[PDB]
Amino acid sequence: DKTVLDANLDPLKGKTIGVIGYGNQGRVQATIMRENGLNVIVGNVKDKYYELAKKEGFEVYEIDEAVRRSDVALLLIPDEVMKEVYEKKIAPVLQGKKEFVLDFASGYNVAFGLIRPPKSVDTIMVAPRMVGEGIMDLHKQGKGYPVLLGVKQDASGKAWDYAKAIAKGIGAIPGGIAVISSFEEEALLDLMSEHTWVPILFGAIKACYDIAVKEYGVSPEAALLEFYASGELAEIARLIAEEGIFNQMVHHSTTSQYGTLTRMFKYYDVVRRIVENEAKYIWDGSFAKEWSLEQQAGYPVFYRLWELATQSEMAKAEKELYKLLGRK
Amino acid sequence: DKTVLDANLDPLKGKTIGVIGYGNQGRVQATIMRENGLNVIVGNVKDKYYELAKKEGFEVYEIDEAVRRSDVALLLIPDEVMKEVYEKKIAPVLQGKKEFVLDFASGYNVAFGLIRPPKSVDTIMVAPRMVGEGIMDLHKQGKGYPVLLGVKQDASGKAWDYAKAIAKGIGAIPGGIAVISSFEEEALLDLMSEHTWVPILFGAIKACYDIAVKEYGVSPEAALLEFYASGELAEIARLIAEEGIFNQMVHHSTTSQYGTLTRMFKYYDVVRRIVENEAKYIWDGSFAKEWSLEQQAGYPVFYRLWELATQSEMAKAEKELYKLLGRK
Amino acid sequence: DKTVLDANLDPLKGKTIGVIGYGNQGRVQATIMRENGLNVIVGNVKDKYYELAKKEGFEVYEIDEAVRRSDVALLLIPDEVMKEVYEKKIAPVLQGKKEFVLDFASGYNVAFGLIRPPKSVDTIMVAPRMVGEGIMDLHKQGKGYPVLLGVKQDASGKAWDYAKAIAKGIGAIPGGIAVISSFEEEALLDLMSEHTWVPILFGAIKACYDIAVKEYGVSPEAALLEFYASGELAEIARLIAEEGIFNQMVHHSTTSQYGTLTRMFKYYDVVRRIVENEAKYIWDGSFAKEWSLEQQAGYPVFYRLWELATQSEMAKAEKELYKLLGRK
Amino acid sequence: DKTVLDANLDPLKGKTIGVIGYGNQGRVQATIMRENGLNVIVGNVKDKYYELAKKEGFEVYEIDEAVRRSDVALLLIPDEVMKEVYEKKIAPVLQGKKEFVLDFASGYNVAFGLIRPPKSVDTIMVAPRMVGEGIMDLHKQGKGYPVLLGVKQDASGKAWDYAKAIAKGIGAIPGGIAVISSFEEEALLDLMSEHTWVPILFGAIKACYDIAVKEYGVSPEAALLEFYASGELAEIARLIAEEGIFNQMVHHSTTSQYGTLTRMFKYYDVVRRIVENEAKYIWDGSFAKEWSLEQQAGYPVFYRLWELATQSEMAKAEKELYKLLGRK
Ligand SMILES: NC(=O)C1=CN([C@@H]2O[C@H](COP(=O)(O)OP(=O)(O)OC[C@H]3O[C@@H](n4cnc5c(N)ncnc54)[C@H](O)[C@@H]3O)[C@@H](O)[C@H]2O)C=CC1
Ligand SMILES: NC(=O)C1=CN([C@@H]2O[C@H](COP(=O)(O)OP(=O)(O)OC[C@H]3O[C@@H](n4cnc5c(N)ncnc54)[C@H](O)[C@@H]3O)[C@@H](O)[C@H]2O)C=CC1
Ligand SMILES: NC(=O)C1=CN([C@@H]2O[C@H](COP(=O)(O)OP(=O)(O)OC[C@H]3O[C@@H](n4cnc5c(N)ncnc54)[C@H](O)[C@@H]3O)[C@@H](O)[C@H]2O)C=CC1
Ligand SMILES: NC(=O)C1=CN([C@@H]2O[C@H](COP(=O)(O)OP(=O)(O)OC[C@H]3O[C@@H](n4cnc5c(N)ncnc54)[C@H](O)[C@@H]3O)[C@@H](O)[C@H]2O)C=CC1
Ligand SMILES: O=C(O)C1(C(=O)O)CC1
Ligand SMILES: O=C(O)C1(C(=O)O)CC1
Ligand SMILES: [Mg+2]
Ligand SMILES: [Mg+2]
Ligand SMILES: [Mg+2]
Ligand SMILES: [Mg+2]
Ligand SMILES: [Mg+2]
Ligand SMILES: [Mg+2]
Repeated sequence: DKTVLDANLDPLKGKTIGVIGYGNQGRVQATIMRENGLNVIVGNVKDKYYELAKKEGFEVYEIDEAVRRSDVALLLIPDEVMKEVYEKKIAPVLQGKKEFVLDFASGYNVAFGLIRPPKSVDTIMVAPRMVGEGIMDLHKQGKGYPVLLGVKQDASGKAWDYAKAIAKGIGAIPGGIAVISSFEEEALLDLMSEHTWVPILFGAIKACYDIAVKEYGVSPEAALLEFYASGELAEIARLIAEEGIFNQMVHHSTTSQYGTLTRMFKYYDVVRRIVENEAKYIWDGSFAKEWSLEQQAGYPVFYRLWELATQSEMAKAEKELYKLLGRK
Repeated sequence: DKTVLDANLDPLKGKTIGVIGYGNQGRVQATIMRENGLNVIVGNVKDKYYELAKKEGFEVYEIDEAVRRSDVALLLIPDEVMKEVYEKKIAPVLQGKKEFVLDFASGYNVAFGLIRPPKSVDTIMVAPRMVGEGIMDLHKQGKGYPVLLGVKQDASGKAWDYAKAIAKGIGAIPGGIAVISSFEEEALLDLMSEHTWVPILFGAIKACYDIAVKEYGVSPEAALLEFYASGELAEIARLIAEEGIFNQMVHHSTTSQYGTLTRMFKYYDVVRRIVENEAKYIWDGSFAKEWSLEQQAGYPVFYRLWELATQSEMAKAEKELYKLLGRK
Repeated sequence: DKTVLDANLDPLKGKTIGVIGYGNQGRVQATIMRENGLNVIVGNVKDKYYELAKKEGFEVYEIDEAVRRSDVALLLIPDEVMKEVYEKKIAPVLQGKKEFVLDFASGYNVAFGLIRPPKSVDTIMVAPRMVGEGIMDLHKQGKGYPVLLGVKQDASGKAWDYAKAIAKGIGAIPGGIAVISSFEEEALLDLMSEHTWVPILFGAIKACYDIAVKEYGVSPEAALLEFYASGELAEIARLIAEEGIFNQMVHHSTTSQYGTLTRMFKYYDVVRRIVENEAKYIWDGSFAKEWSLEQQAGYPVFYRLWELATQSEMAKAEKELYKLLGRK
Repeated sequence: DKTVLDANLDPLKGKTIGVIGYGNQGRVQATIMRENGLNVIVGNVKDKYYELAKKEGFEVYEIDEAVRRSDVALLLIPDEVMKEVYEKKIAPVLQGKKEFVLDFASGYNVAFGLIRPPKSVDTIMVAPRMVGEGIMDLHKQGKGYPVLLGVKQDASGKAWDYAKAIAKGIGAIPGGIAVISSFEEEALLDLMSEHTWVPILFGAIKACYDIAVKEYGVSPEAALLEFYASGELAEIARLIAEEGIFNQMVHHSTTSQYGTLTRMFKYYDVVRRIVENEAKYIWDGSFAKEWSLEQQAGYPVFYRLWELATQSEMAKAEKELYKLLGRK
C-alpha cells in the first residue's frame, strides 16, 4: 500500500541542512535531527527565538547566509509572511544555484501558486499532524509519529528518496508511518477540518445554550456545565483516538446510542451539501483570494467577529463561571 | 445567585441511608459517604457487584429489606429497568411508610411521569456531570465537583435541606458548586447534548471522509489521520475546559481563526432550527414514547443501525489502521 | 459463479434431525428427507397437524424433547410466534448444548435481531421460492427446484457444508440450483415484492375500474371482464416464466407492444423513487417496528382495511359476477 | 439620563493642544477654542489651508512637530488618508510618549480596527452633526449645538472628563447637548443614513420621472417641477426640524395626509428588511472591506456610476431647465 514504515538515511549524509525558524516545529525537528547525527544550522530573525536557538547550541547566521551555506532548506515559518520573505531574501540566493532542495510543512502557499520556485530545484513537503509538543512527548519514549509526504518538482529523480530521508531524520519512522500525497490534498484537508465540523460544532453549542435559556427558562450555569464546561468532550475524544469512533459509544447508555445514531443518519444530507460547497470553494482558490484580500485590507472583519464573539452572553457567563471555579 | 458553595450536614446524622446499586456512581458515592461519617447500607441483586460491595465492607441486604431499614434511599440504577423494579419491589414497602425520602441521579423517568410516588414522600435529585471515575480522581486530591439539585415533592419543608445535606455527603462541596433546578431542565439538557451536536459532529466527519475520497481521490489513511485518528480533538477539548472556548483559538493560526469564525456565524441559523425542533420534540414527551415503544418491540432499529455503522467504509479503514498502529 | 448445482450429503449421516411443524413446508421436506435415507423426527403442538404427522409415520415428541434428542433443528413455523416459542421452549434446552445447528426458511426474525441465539451454535437459512405444493408436484417427476442459502454464525467451519447437505436432503439439487446469500437479502426481497409492485398493480386495477365507470359510463361487468375476471393475466405470467418477460410480448399485437414499451420507459422514474423509499424504510427496520407494534395493539388497522376493501364497489360487483358464472 | 448639558473645563488648562487640519471643522473648532482661552497650535501640510491658518494667527509647525509639542491631538482630516498619515508620521512620535490623548470626529477607521494605537493613550471621539458652517452661524448668536461622545481606551480614569472638557471647549454646551456612546454606534448611524433612505429617495424620484414620461406621455419640465425642481422638499425638511415629523403634515391637505399615512403603514415591511440587511452588512465590516478594496483598485465602479448618473435623461433635462431659469 501507499504507506511507508521505514527507509534509508544516506542521501542526507555529507550534506549541510538549513532550518528557517526555531519556534515549535523548527525547534523540535532541529533538536531531533541533530540528535540523529547530521550537520544542521539555523536561520532566523534576531529576536527571542534567535537567543533560544543559540542557547541550545545551534550555530546561526542570517537567513540568506544559511541558504548560501546549505544544500537543503526547511521553511518552518507561518504561511502569511513566507511569501514576502521568499520573494526578497530567498529567490535571489536560490537563482544562484544548481542542485537544491526545499521543504515545507504546509501546502497552502504552493498549491495555489503564491510561490513558484525555479525548475532548478526539487520541491517537497513533509507535514505532521501534531501541534508540536506531543512530538517530543513521544520522542522521549522512543516512538514514532505519522506524517504526509508530497513532491511538486523533480530535477534529480531523488525527490522521494530525500523525502523519506527527512522523514527518518525527524524520528517519525521507524515508530509510526508516512503517507504519500500531494500538496493539494494536504491543504484541502487542513482547511476542510477548519471550515466544516469545528464551526458547526461551536454554532450548535451556542444555539443550544441560547435556546435552553430563552425558551425554557434554564440557568446559564447549568447549560454551560452540561454542554462544555465539563471534560465529557475531552474524554470522548480520547476514547475515540484509542478504541474507535463508534466502538467508543459502547461505554455510554443505550438511550444515548439510540438517539445519536438515529439523528446522525437523519442529518447526514444537510452536512453533506455544506461540505460539498466548501470543498469546491477551496479546490478553486476563492478562499485564498478572500484571505489575501482581507490581509491587504486590514483584518476588519476579523476584528469585528472577535468582538462579537467575546461580547456574547455565553462568553460573559463562561467568564463569571470559570472565575468562580478558580480557573484562570 | 442560585449557586451554592457549602451547607450543613446535620439532617442526615442519626438516620440510616439506603443505596441501590454498587456500579460506578453507587460505589463512589457510598465510599465517600462512609468516609464522611454516616451509617449506610447497600441494596443490590446477587451478582459480581454484590460480591464487590460485600468485599469493600458494605453490609448488604435485599433491596426491599434495605428500604425497610432505611429512612432515605438513593436509586442508582439504569433508567430502563428502574420502572419495573420500583413497581414491584419498592412501591409496596414505600406505601408502608410515613416520612421517607427518595433521590435520583437522573430526571428521565420522573419528569415524564413514568414514576409517580405517593405524596407521603419528599422526592429530589442530585445529578453530577462526571462519568464517575474522575470524581474519585479528584477526591483523592481533596477537591469538590459540581452538581445539579432538584425537588419534586415536599411534605417536610426540609427538602432543600436534605438536598444540600446529600450534596455535602458526597464530597461535591465544599470544593466545587451546586446548582438548583428541576428534573425537567436536567433531562432536557442531558438529551439535547445527545441529540444535537454529537451526532452532527459525527455525521460531518463521516461526510468529509466520504467526499474527500470519492470526489478528490484522497487516501483513507490521510483522511482519518487529519479528521480524528489524531489527538487534536482531545487537546482542543482540554484547552476549552481550561481557558475558554474562544480564547482557546488564540493558540491556533490566524487562517484557522478566520475561517472558523466566518463559517460559524454563517451556519448558525440552520443548527438553531434543528435544535428548536429537537428541544420541542423532547419537551412534549414524543421521544420518551418512541424509546419505550422500541424497547417493547425489541430494538430492531437499534440493531440495524449498529450494523450499518460498523459495516461502513470509514469503520473498516479505521480498523485496518488502528491495527497497523498497534492500538487495540 | 456463486451458483451451486450439487454437493455432498455425508455430514448429515449418523446424526438425528429435528423438524418443527408439519404444515406445508415441514410436511413436504420431512417426507422428502425420510425418502432420502435419514433419521428424522417431528416436534409440534398437539392438534390436527400432530395427528397427520403421526398418521404418516413420523414419530413425534414434544418440541423441547425433539430438540433434546436432535443435533440439528429446522424451525418451520410462522414468523409471528417463533419469537415467544423460542424464548420459552427452546433457548433453555439450547443453552444446554455444545455443538448444534439451527435452520430457518425466512430471515425476518433474525436479520432484525428478534432472535439472537448463542455463539455456541451455527445458524443458517435455506429458503425456497415455491408455496410448497408445486415442490411435490415437481418431486414426483424427479426434478429439482431453486433455493437460497445463508449463514449467520459459524463455530464449526462446517456451516456451508451443512447448508448444501440440507439443500440436497430436500431434493432441491441435483435438478435445480442453490444460491448463496445472507438473511438480509432474503428478507429484503421477500418484502419488496410485497410492498412495491403487487399493491401498485392492485391499486392501478382498482383505479382503472373506478374511472372507466364514473367518468365514461361503462358497465362493471365489462370492466371486470377486461381487467382481471379473465385468465389473460395468468397466461401472461406463464409465458413470462417460460420464455422471458419481453420475448413474451411477441405473441401480442404491435399496438400493444408499442403502447406498453412507450409508457413503461415513460413511467420508470416514479416507481424507482417509490422503490427506493420502501427499500430504505426496510433496510433500517422501521417496518419490523411498525408490524410488531400493530400486533401488540390488536390489528385495528388490519381490521379496518380488510373491511374497507371488501365493502368496495369493485368487490360487490365481483361477487355478483363470480356468482353469475357459477364460480365459488 | 445619558444626556449632558454642561461640565467643567479645568483639565485642559495648563496643557497645549494640537489640531490637525484647518478645513471646515478644524478651522471652526480652533477658532472657537482660541476664543475660549486656550493655547492651541495647528499642524497641516503646506498648502492653501496652511496659508489661511497662518493668516488667522495660528502658529503652525509640521504635523509631527505639533504632536511633539502637544499633549492632546485632534485628528480633523478625511477618513481615507488618516491611515497612512498615522502609520508614517504619528505612530513613532506617539510611541515616544507616556500620557497623551487623541480625539476624532468619526469612528470609521477605529471601530473597524484600521487604527490601533497603543494602550499608553486615552482615545476618544467628539462627533457633531452639522456640516460646519451652521456651527459658526449659531456661535455668533451665542448658542450651543449637539454632539456625540465616545471612549475607546482609558489609561487615566479621566477620559470622560477630557471628553466633556473638549465638548465645552468648542462651544457645543452650554447651549445644546452632548450624548455619550461608542465609536461603533456613530459609524453605524452615519452609514445607515447614507445607505438606506437617501438612495431610496433618489431612486424613487428617478423612477417616478421615468414612468410618468414613458407610460403616460408627460413632459419632463412638469415632472421635474413637481418632484424636486421646487423647494417643497426644503420647506418640508425645515418644518420637520422645527415642529415635528408628523405634526408637520397638519399644514397639508387631508387628502395628502390620508394617502401618505396609508401607503407608509403599507410599505413598512419591505424597507425594514432592506435596513436589516444593510445594518448587518455594516456591523460585520464587509463594507469597509469593499471600500478599501475599491480604493486599491482605482475607483472604476465609482467612475462608471458617476458617468451613468450624469448621462441620464433626467440629468440632461434638469440641465436644460436649470439653465432656462438662470440657475447656475
Ligand atoms: N504549530 C502547528 O500548528 C503546526 C506547524 N505546521 C506549519 O509549519 C510552519 C511553522 O509553524 P509554527 O513554527 O508552529 O509557527 P510559530 O509561531 O512557532 O513560528 C515561529 C517562527 O516564526 C518566525 N517569524 C515570525 N514572524 C516572522 C516574520 N515576520 N518574518 C520572519 N520570520 C518570522 C520566527 O523566526 C519564529 O522562529 C507553518 O506553516 C505551520 O502551519 C504544520 C503542522 C502543525
Ligand atoms: N455513569 C454515568 O454515566 C452517570 C450516572 N448517572 C445516572 O445514575 C444512574 C446509574 O448509572 P450507572 O451506575 O453509571 O450505570 P452502571 O452500569 O454502573 O449500573 C450498575 C448497577 O446496575 C445494577 N443493575 C443492572 N441491571 C440491573 C437489573 N436488571 N436489575 C436490577 N439492577 C440492575 C446493578 O445492581 C449495578 O449495581 C443512571 O441513571 C445514570 O444515568 C448520572 C450522571 C452520569
Ligand atoms: N407455506 C408457504 O407458503 C411458505 C413457507 N415459508 C416459511 O416456512 C415457515 C412455515 O410457513 P407455513 O408452514 O407455510 O405456514 P402455516 O400456517 O401452514 O404453518 C403451519 C405450522 O404452524 C404451527 N403453528 C401455528 N400456530 C402455532 C402456534 N401458536 N404455536 C406453535 N405452533 C404453531 C402449526 O403447528 C403448523 O405446524 C415460515 O417461516 C414461512 O415464512 C417460506 C415460503 C412460503
Ligand atoms: N465636513 C463634514 O462633513 C463633517 C466633518 N466630520 C469628519 O471630520 C473630519 C474632517 O472632515 P473635513 O474637515 O470637513 O474635510 P475637509 O475637506 O474640510 O479637510 C480639509 C483638510 O484636509 C487635509 N488634507 C487633505 N488631504 C490630505 C492629505 N493627503 N494628507 C494630509 N492632509 C490632507 C488638509 O490638510 C485640510 O486641512 C472627517 O473625518 C469628517 O468625516 C464629522 C462631521 C461632519
Ligand atoms: O497549520 C494549520 O493550518 C493548522 C491545522 O492543522 O488546522 C494548525 C492550525
Ligand atoms: O445519563 C446519560 O444519559 C449520559 C449523559 O450525560 O449524556 C451519561 C450518558
Ligand atoms: Mg490548519
Ligand atoms: Mg488539522
Ligand atoms: Mg451530558
Ligand atoms: Mg413474503
Ligand atoms: Mg416472494
Ligand atoms: Mg449623517
